[PDB]
Amino acid sequence: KMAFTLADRVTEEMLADKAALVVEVVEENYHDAPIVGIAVVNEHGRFFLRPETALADPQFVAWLGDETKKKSMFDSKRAAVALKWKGIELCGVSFDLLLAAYLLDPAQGVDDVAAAAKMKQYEAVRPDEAVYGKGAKRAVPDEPVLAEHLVRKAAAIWELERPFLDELRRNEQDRLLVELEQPLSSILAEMEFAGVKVDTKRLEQMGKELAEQLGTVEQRIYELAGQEFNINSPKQLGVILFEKLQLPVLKKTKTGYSTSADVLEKLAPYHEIVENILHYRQLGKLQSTYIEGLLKVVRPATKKVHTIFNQALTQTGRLSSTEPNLQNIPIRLEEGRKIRQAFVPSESDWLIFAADYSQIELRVLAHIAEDDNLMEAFRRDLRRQAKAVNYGIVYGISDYGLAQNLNISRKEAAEFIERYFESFPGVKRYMENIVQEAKQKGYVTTLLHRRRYLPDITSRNFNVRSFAERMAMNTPIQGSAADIIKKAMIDLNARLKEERLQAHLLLQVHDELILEAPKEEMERLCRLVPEVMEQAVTLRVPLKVDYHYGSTWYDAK
DNA sequence: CCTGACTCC
DNA sequence: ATAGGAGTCAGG
Ligand SMILES: Nc1ccn([C@H]2C[C@H](O)[C@@H](COP(=O)(O)OP(=O)(O)OP(=O)(O)O)O2)c(=O)n1
Ligand SMILES: Nc1ccn([C@H]2C[C@H](O)[C@@H](COP(=O)(O)OP(=O)(O)OP(=O)(O)O)O2)c(=O)n1
Ligand SMILES: [Mn+2]
Repeated sequence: KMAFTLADRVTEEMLADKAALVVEVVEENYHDAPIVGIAVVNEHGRFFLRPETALADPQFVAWLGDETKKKSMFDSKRAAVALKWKGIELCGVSFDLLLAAYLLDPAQGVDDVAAAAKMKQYEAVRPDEAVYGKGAKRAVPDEPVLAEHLVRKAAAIWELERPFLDELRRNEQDRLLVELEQPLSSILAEMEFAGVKVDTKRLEQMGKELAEQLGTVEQRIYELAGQEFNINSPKQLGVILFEKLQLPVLKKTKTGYSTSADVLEKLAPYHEIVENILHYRQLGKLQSTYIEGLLKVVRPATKKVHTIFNQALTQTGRLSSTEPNLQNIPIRLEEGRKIRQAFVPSESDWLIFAADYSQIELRVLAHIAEDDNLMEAFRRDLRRQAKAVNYGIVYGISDYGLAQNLNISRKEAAEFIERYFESFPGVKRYMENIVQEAKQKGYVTTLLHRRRYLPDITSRNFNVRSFAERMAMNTPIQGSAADIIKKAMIDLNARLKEERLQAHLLLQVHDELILEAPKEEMERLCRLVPEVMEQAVTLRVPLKVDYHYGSTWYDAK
């Protein structure tokens, strides 16, 4: 039904200057993962190649690394990184079907070729899950079955390129793919493969001291409670707090009494056990996640951790970070912040450099809402609890939420919101207009033409409709800020390279960039990094970047 | 596997 | 009813 050559050796007709290429890595975490199969589709035909054969072939390897030999792929970053671990360089990726699908509509959650193919009623390819199976049942099938699947995926990519590119052009999103997301993919691949070095000696010492403190807090809690119980079970905790100790029930969820941090905080005037419990649950998360969980994913020989930045997941155009997540390392409490002392440069006499956008989404909003008062404050170039309120309000917090938030009266909360929109009447207008626009069009868009569809926005159900309306208010701002830092990464890399600096990116944290570099390059970076980030886009307001460097991530403040 | 914790932006 | 976007963990 689909002819292909199950090849024993690489031939010339496989090395054309345009091809759909499949380099199959079946493990979800592709760092140092096996490549199980290769497929090439071009004008000359369809081929399957065994990886041990192809990857040890000097012409095939040469062809992968040749930028002028153009490849169309699905999830090229997965392939590029897996190939780096195999010591092979991949260049010339001209079309990425995953990223194409993602821009057309991030809600499809497209995560295999079959799911992208569905968008264009192309069905001559199976889903990966159907071929490999699930969980403990997962496995690479017999070679002829595997070969047909990889070929069918290459065929699908080969025939789907033009239809996807055609639709992107119609949406005015083709430049967003080719000039932004695709180049970013290569940059992210570099960061992931580079990894971040960890001071395991220090992290393990922190872990030993944390275990002692946990024990102390745990016993204190039992004493206060008059009983032992599992503090980490909201159910058992609920019984202690609301049945044994008879504290007021302020909130319930579908499964029982709430013990959220917000609720516990409000119960502080009733019993001191709630403050101990909050402390215990912080310490316990530090241990389970940022000591134990982090140590489990350190590569022992190099002491490096290699995250995967998911570039086609969030509904707003942000990245996410997994296994481990390096975008949520503690910072707000000194006790947790000390985890950052364990993230260190990968070479001696190198340093960590961290730069952060000031008030990014408020500046973006000022530009898009063209609010004179707000654009004014930033032209005059004018706290953690305040920041949360600022963003709360512009993004549609209610009087109830703000009151519960600042533990103030609802009346007072409602007044505050009213005066906030008086200080910034353009913002208010922008938010009423953007909702009406979303209702009329069925989607909202960002500065660089990223899109999010909101089919729920005219629901008759109040809850459903309201959530969609708040997405209409937030997505263009959060998403526009995502566009800006992404452009900034691309320009920064180019500027680092031409100036032949050794500095390279390690992490992006939504509106921060983290690099490491030889100590000699700090003065140069102090100028180069903020300049490029600030000049990424030009808005009606200024972009402002704060920066710091130090011996460890902790000290880069 | 889901829920409800803690963590970040 | 009750700002938005994320991931990992232990418990059940
Ligand atoms: N074919 C296109 C055209 C534009 N864009 C994206 C990337 C551009 O940086 C952004 C802005 O496009 P232009 O500045 O070229 O056009 P406008 O100035 O008119 O912007 P807009 O159409 O949003 O008003 O939109 C795109 O992805 N593909
Ligand atoms: N509670 C929060 C925190 C952050 N963000 C979003 C908006 C922020 O602008 C962006 C970046 O987070 P920051 O903490 O860096 O916020 P700022 O850039 O506004 O402040 P700063 O000047 O301190 O960097 O993420 C948000 O929506 N809600
Ligand atoms: Mn910032």
